[PDB]
Amino acid sequence: MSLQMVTVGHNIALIQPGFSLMNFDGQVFFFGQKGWPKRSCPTGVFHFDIKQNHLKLKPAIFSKDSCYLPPLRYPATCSYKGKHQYIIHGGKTPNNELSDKIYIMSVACKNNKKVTFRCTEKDLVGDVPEPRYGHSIDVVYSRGKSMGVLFGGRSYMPSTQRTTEKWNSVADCLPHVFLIDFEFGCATSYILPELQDGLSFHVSIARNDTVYILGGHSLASNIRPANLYRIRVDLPLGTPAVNCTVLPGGISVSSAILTQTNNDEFVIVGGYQLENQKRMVCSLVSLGDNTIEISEMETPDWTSDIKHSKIWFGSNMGNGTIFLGIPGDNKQAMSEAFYFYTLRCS
Amino acid sequence: DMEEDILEGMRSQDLDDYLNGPFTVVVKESCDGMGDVSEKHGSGPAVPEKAVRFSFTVMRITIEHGSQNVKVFEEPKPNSELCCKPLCLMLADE
Ligand SMILES: [Ca+2]
Repeated sequence: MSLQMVTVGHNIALIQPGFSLMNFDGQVFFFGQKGWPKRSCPTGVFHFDIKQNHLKLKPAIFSKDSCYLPPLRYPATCSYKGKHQYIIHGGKTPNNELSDKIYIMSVACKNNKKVTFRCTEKDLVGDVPEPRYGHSIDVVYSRGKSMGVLFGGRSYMPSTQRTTEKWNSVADCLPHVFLIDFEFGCATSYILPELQDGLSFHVSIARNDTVYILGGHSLASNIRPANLYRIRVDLPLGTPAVNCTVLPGGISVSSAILTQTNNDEFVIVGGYQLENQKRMVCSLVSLGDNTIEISEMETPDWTSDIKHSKIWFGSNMGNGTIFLGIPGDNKQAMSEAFYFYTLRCS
Repeated sequence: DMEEDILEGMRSQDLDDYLNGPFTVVVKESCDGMGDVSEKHGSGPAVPEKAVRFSFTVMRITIEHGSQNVKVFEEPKPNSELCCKPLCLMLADE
């Protein structure tokens, strides 16, 4: 609950709504820049180093045998610590297309204060999910075997119901659950009768056998449902099995940012309460063996700029620190279009 | 909108005034910025506000009579201002 302003160097413009903040051994990295890969930094990723609250953005080159990736503006990113590597899937390219590749991101050499990523890609077979954004991906382990879950987000109309008077329209994806295998690219979709409507911009917490899909926004009904789920799964040697329960005590939350404060203890910082106005109070979630508890926290003090703004956005840096962003007011006509803050939980 | 001009075109090359197609229509395509458009009276420089349009131009129209192509329309002042029809307008930066 300690708000701190941060200042940005000369390449301030590469921050857009919908970035991605990777974490590698206490170090931070930026992803999802603006435009295309430039002449200066050919890859797109960056060093997000903050010292004395004046950040810089130094580039970071790739390996010899990587696969150069387009900057994805709203992907689903999960921390798969089984080495250490991030998983990117789907997204939204600069041409407003929706890619359908799984991007695996890991370090190959870090020395002389210069890193070298080794981004390779992976394709899915079986029940390939249609390309989308606003969704979330998570990995779970069971019986000594690993498996990745994937819940639906939102996407465009298919190639039949799409005419050019409404070419850029969107519709919520079908609310199945996908089980994806990072070893061989196998995906088998399962339809759940306890799951009714599509969901988008939710928060997903995993503890080793379950995914707590809390919040999320509904487009077809234009409401925010307060039904926190729990997808308790199981992985035998033969066929896998999924299960879900509906629990009480959820909150109407969408596009909030989730980060890790302690061991198995997480925090939720403001997304949107209704579509027009904002969400200010923050929530604390503590996990258990089989229980789930949410709880309010002490509402960290905001600047009057945050209390007067209409939107904001951001991600977490991993060390219990949220990096957010406020659009500067064009009525003052003297702004860099994006003021920033950092949020230390500790 | 250019009805009588295409009829006078095929009269001037001495075809029939009634003739089915197909005409081939060669159409120029162009999109470029428009700089500033701010109408800020005075006070202080409100903001930039750069806009940009998407436009086209019916450059020429040809037809064939069995064997040979013939040019029934040619637009005389190609990069003019009167003949650059607007198609899309947006108040977005280029
Ligand atoms: Ca020009």
